[PDB]
Amino acid sequence: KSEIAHRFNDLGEKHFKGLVLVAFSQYLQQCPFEDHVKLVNEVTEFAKKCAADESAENCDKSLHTLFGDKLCTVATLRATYGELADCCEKQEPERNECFLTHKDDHPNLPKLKPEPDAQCAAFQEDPDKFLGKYLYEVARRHPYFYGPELLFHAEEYKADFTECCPADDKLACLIPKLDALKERILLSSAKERLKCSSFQNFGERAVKAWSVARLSQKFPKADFAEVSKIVTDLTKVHKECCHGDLLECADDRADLAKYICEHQDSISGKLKACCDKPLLQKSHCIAEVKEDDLPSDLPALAADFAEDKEICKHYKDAKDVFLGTFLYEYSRRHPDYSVSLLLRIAKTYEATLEKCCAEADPPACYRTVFDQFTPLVEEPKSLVKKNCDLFEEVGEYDFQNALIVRYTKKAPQVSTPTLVEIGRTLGKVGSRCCKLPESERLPCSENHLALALNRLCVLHEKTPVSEKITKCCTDSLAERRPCFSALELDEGYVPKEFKAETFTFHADICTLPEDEKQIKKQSALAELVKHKPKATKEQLKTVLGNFSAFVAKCCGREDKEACFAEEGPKLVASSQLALA
Ligand SMILES: COc1ccc2cc([C@H](C)C(=O)O)ccc2c1
Ligand SMILES: COc1ccc2cc([C@H](C)C(=O)O)ccc2c1
Repeated sequence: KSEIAHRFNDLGEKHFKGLVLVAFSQYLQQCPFEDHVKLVNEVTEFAKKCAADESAENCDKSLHTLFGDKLCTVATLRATYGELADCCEKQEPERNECFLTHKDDHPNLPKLKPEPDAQCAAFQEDPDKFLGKYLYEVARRHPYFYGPELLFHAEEYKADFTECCPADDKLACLIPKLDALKERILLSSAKERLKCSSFQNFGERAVKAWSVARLSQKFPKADFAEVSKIVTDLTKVHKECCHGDLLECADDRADLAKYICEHQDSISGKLKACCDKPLLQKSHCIAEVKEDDLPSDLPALAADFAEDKEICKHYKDAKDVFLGTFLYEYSRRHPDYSVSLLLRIAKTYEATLEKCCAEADPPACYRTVFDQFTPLVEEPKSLVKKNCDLFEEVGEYDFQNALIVRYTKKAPQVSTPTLVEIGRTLGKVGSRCCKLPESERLPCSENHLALALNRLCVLHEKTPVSEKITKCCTDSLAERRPCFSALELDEGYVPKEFKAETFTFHADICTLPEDEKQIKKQSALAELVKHKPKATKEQLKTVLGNFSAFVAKCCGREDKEACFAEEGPKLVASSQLALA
């Protein structure tokens, strides 16, 4: 009826305003905070005026016409987003499509730094404005963040400041919390970007297959009917969020959380905890829920999926069902596999049937089908064991450095900040996954690599530089990791010209936190590879150890700058000799 009334009634003023603030920040990432808050109140007012009189003018326009109209009222649009004004000429959905495409995955804004005194200050004098700002800062940095999940984090962030602002020593309560939360924002953001990237680049059918694999591992006791239903509904939730439809996305999400809690007995014993919780906790808890124990009545699969003579007839009849069922069954018994491994096994199952059923004796052919999955399984298992050995041997920083070398060799045309960001994210896959019980390491590692590879692809979408990267990013979602693992030193590379200043250090580096010192060195390392692509990881490890030693020394000196100045250029030249 009035779609905007309806959502307002369903969501209530607070959340309504929340999600409307996020939406606007993510669509207009540059606008001062004040204008968004203003645009938000205006829509909220119209919403209220509509809830009271659904028959009133323009109350029956769709949401996107309404928000699209509000965004296009914003002043200096053509100075702030010269590229956006254009979308404003268009109708809907054309208009929305246009804003979407214009979203910025790397607006490269200032780092959100916890200034606890000035933040506790700002919080006390106005809690609503302080939290609203938080949503804006985060939304505009992560224009595809899972809308409703941000309202959830903003609660945590509120609890953070509520506990630490009266607390004794302020920063030491608050700074480990805000760092922890930031880590969760970044992972959360990555998980969602992969979902939306999957919608954009591979379509729903791919998003559903992913979801079937995953939800079956999590809910191995639910039947297939029940899995299909949730996947159907969840896909619709994320489709909407990814399309910028946040109010509908949230409303649909609450519906699904309620469905799931009505049925937790047919779904999972692990939901109990989640279901006893308030709305936003509940959804978050369901979203992040752990895998239930395997039922003791899992069916052998030989019979229907390898022995049956009718398989061909069954498969031809309705492929997507028979295959979905296969995927449901294989995944439910394999929480020890990664989602992409499962999706790879499903394409091989499928590929094997396409093949065998075309042959004169399909049953003699498809009978060994499960034995084709073996190589699929051991390849990633050994790749994880290998990288976990290396990691436990050399620790995060060196593991990252090995990854930054590996990736700069694979894609030397990518900018150093990106190679560094990625190599660093990749290395944190080790820290996270390698310490886990052994059978969890494969799924952790690959599911996490998916997130980081997709981040590389996303950046690469805005700034394309390498064809090998394009190919891996666009070929097959399921083959993405194996496609990247397979790249080697790009042989067509032309060593970047040497530029002394790049590798020249100064005293300023001395008062950066460790975290930031590393990035400085790690950038130099990428630069070392670009200029000398053929040097082995071992030569680079040694040369960088020298650079590290030189920095420690000079920063420790009475005269830091004469140290850097006298020692640097010598180390700069001799180090090229070691990279021959
Ligand atoms: C309902 O059966 C399916 C449907 C689509 C799929 C897609 C993929 C990967 C993600 C792809 O690259 O398209 C894998 C397995 C699938 C099984
Ligand atoms: C368990 O820890 C890891 C961490 C990073 C990894 C990166 C890669 C990439 C895809 C590569 O190109 O080799 C593979 C495996 C990995 C396992």
